[PDB]
Amino acid sequence: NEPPVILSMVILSLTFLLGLPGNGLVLWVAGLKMQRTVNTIWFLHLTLADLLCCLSLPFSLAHLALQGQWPYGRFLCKLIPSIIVLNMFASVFLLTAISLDRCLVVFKPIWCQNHRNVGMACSICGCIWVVAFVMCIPVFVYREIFTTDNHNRCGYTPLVAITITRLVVGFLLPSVIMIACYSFIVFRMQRGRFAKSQSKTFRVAVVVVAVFLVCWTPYHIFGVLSLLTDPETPLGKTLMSWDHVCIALASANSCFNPFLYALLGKDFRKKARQSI
Amino acid sequence: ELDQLRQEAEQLKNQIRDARKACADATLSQITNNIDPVGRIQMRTRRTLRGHLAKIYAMHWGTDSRLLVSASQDGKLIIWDSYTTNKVHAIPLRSSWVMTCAYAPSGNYVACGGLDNICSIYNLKTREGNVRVSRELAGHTGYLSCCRFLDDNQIVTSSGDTTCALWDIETGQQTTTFTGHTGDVMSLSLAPDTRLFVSGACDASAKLWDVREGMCRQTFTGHESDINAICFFPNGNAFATGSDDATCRLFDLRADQELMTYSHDNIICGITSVSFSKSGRLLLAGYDDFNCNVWDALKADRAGVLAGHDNRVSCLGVTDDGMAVATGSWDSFLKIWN
Amino acid sequence: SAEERAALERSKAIEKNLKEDGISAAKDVKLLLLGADNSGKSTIVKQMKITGIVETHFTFKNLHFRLFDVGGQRSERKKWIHCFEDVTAIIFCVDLSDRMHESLMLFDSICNNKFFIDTSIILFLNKKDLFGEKIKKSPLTICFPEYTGPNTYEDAAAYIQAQFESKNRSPNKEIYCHMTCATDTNNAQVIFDAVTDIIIANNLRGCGLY
Amino acid sequence: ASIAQARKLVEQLKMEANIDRIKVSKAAADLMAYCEAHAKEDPLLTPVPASENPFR
Amino acid sequence: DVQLVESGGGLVQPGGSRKLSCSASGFAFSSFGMHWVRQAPEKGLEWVAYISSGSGTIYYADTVKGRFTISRDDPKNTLFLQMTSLRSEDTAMYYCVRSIYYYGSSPFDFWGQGTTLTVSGSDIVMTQATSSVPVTPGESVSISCRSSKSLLHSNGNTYLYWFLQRPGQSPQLLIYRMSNLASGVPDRFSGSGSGTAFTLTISRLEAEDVGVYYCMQHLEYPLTFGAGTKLEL
Repeated sequence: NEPPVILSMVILSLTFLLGLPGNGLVLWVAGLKMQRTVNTIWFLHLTLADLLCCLSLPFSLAHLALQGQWPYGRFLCKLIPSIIVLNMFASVFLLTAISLDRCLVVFKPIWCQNHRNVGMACSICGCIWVVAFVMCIPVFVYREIFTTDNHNRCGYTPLVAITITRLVVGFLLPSVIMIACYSFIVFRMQRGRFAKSQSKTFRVAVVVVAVFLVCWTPYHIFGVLSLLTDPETPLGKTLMSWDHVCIALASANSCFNPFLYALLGKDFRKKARQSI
Repeated sequence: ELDQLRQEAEQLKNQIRDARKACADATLSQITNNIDPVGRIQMRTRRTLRGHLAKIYAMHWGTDSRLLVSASQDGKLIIWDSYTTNKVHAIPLRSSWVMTCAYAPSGNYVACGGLDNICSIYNLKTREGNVRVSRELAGHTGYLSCCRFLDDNQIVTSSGDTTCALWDIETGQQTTTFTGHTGDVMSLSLAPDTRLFVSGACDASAKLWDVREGMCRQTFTGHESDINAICFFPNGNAFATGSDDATCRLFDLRADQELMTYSHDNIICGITSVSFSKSGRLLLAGYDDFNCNVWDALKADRAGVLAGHDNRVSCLGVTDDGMAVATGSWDSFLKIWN
Repeated sequence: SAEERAALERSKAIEKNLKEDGISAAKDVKLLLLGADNSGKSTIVKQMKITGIVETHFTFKNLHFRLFDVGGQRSERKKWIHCFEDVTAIIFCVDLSDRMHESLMLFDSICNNKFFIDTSIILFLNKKDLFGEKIKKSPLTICFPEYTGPNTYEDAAAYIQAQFESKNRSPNKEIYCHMTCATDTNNAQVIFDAVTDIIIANNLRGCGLY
Repeated sequence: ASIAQARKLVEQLKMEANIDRIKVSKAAADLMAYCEAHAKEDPLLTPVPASENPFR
Repeated sequence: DVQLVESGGGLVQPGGSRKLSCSASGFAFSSFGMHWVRQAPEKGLEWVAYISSGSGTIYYADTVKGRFTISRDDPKNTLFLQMTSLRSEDTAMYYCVRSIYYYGSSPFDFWGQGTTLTVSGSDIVMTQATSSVPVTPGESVSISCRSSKSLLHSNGNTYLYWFLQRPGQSPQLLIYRMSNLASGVPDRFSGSGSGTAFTLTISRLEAEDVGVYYCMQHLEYPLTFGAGTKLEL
């Protein structure tokens, strides 16, 4: 029960207890209670991608409690730490899609009334799921089973290329798009009929982007720094110790997302209150 | 002589009120106080009909208790199969501003009206397969708020220009026009024998016409706001009128006045549709408060709630065999309860 | 399901037809046109191209405007005005020449309507030239007894616009005002740009970001 | 103008006021008799078993 | 009015191919599921193919599958039955039948005229005991038709059809679903039955009602016709 692992266990437990209810309730509301509008499609798929993360959280809990050395079979390690990554990068690419929709329904209102319907949202969500599946191929195939000790742990171009690709398509393009989009929306909301607003919209944008960049940044920082810092030294031992906390934070992003995207939709708030 | 005529009208109204008061020896509640209440009526959504995309404004049942036509502001009138949740017809309307729809008792025709001032009669059993407008009855100067089929040939239509007119769908001419309302006539129901019908106008009055003679027989003025719906008792000797005063009242044709009022303290939304059960014991009332309350028509207390609608229920109709009650709302959802 | 498999096939066919029709019909910008009698409604509806309810559908810069001139319904508004909600905007025409108290009462009734607590009004002030000629002939204090200030066309027009725009109280809606002489082709670009602003505002509200 | 409307109104009131009216107790009694006689074949206040319920 | 004129029939050498086109006019061909029903010169009717509304579901008989194909051209209002490897037993007179399906619909209500084509185990077996009856005008005649399986479905509808093929003409639907009289048919025609054994009763039989009466089930594809009871004057 060392600090670096007991803290991760606490974070995972609180994330589970705060997200499984939240994600489940929001999923139920947006799937049955609420309609199937265009903006609800993104929220529904984001709740699927976060509920998958919360349901995979017990796997991470077991991995941290057993200090690795998966007692399950080869296919279990083939599946679980690939569905986990699929859930995380589906959650990130659905946040990017929500931001792009938010900028598009503002900069191009003419286009977003003729060519913007439920079908387009469903097609984009399907493409997001497809690309999330595609970018999880290397974590599925380059995985290996190596005992290397008394117990049989699971782990593994094979690492540097996947690290670069992950960090790019999980941090640079998503966060740059989110920041630029919310900045542009805040700017556009300072021209007329919106000057009274732009005080609460700026708060919403800054809180969403801040949560995104506080929940994901340590994970990628330590992921890359593991490449530069060789093992068998404290510079790298600390990285391994805090990687559990980093994963716990990334999982906490999934439980935070319903509180910042779906529950800011006052109509959805009323629907959830009526259903509960 | 206008003052003399006004005085005569006032004294005649006083005489009518005195006669109605003298006819009242005991209210409905004092006579149904010794019968057992129906208890809580648990009604579950058996089928849900998700076909419409805009606010559903009217619905009507087939005489075989299986088909249902539903008209919405989407510009369509989908004919539903209640048992198998299928759609058998989807009739595109010329005017998407529809406020009413009727299903002919024989099942061959479907009427439709609205803000276009015109009742549009549709032929369902056409040799060419498609549904074609057999007639477009254009004689009203205001929006047609209700239309009910007497038979395949003649239809009674209630309009927003304070007039009800009986039509002849074969020749498209007003066989009779019924006048006397001082405001919009927003509701209409034909008696089980279809020899007479009542209308509920928006001047807080409901009149009792008969199609054959063409003249109003009785007027029942008990409400405090616009009457949004009306429905006969299955016996045909009573009807219940639901208003925007958040109250629906039971009127007796022979007693010529109210019998009971169906109001609850925490109810403020106005009625949108009132319907009866097959035996007449349950009065299902549709409310703008998103709920349909099932009223014990003899005890005048809520025997249940039909909750599950996300917007104001615009129409409610119980099957002719009494098996089910269907409610349409402004969230474009038609729900079958049982 | 023996031959009800054909019935389910037909039901699914007309269901996809319903879906396609709804997708096609959601692309249209609905606008509701109100205003007093002889207030230039006919003049602007006959200048923007194309008995009870008169719909004038037209396309301007890829926006299919469905404009409903419902002035032919000489009945109670309260019984059919609820079917016009979810409209993008309410175009309001005012006759500056004639007939101002009735327009003000109608605007107050329609801007505080329970169904139009979010639907913004594009307000029009036609007959600017006739208003100016009448000002040059008669003072504007005739309409407003409590009007104190210069008797020029600009100040009178500004006061009329202020009186009209002061009738709203919901912070979620704005009144877009314009000056028109009915001898102009700028009565359609104004509607288009106001509608674009309303569209971006409603999109932002739907996303919850506004 | 208004004379014709007043004549129509007074004629309507005179013709309506000459309608025989039964006691309210009789009307309520026969309404209760109708409700009680048809209670067995009312599928709403008496729930129908799922075997005999077409909406099962 | 409603008109189903089809052509493309003639003397075809065995082992060849031929395409039949069914030109349709007067009705909404787009929403009608169209069949093809053939009749050998000395035998009864025998269902051939079927194409539904929207070209979704297509069925064929046991002796038709693979050899034939049914296609429709909704904008051109034409139905095609392309035939391949026409044996000597494929000779018949192929009719065009429109069978719109919904609740309360009247399938097989209108039949085409037909093109003669002079070519050089789990199914429902429906057999009519009598193949010919002598009748006189003004008398009552009853035609029977027994089925192997119970046609009464669990939903309460028994799927038995009755068709009358007057001499030199095309069959006209008389009774659909074993009890409902088709539109335009005189009320003297009646139908009844129970599950397996079906009977059609004709009261006050007239000189225009003489012909051969066929019984048909629609419970499942393939659809089996009866032998065909012929009533002569």
